[PDB]
Amino acid sequence: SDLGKKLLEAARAGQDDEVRILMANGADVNAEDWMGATPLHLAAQSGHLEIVEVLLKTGADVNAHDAFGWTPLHLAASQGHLEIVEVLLKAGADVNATDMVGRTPLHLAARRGHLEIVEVLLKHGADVNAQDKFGKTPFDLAIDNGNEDIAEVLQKAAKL
Ligand SMILES: [Cl-]
Repeated sequence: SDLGKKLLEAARAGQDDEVRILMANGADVNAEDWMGATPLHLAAQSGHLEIVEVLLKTGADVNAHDAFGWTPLHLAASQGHLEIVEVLLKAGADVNATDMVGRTPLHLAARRGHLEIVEVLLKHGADVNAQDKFGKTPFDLAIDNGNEDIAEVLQKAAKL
């Protein structure tokens, strides 16, 4: 609980050595804060790859959802952290997991303009036709945000 609180913020801040000490001293790797974020969520969101790999190696739940439904893959796709996206997928992250608004990681990558992430999620079986609670596909979010290259790629993937 107490070390868990410290682990969350050391993961967010990229404090590799502190993460390691906290885990060796028994910090709960799946500790949650007020919004259900776990250390893996915060490391994946803030782009700290080594810490993501350490947490995965010592039992972090790769498919944990926070209070908003976001999984660590949602957060890394949204924030554009490609290597972390790949490690999470390799650790078994659900490529088509959905959040509170029905969005998948591909929705968020398209909304945020992250073409490399879009291309990698597609090659790992992301659902181009998934519809969020607003009735929007990833293609719709690419158009809404003026991301024409992502939109063209998503079109080609839907066609074939
Ligand atoms: Cl684009």
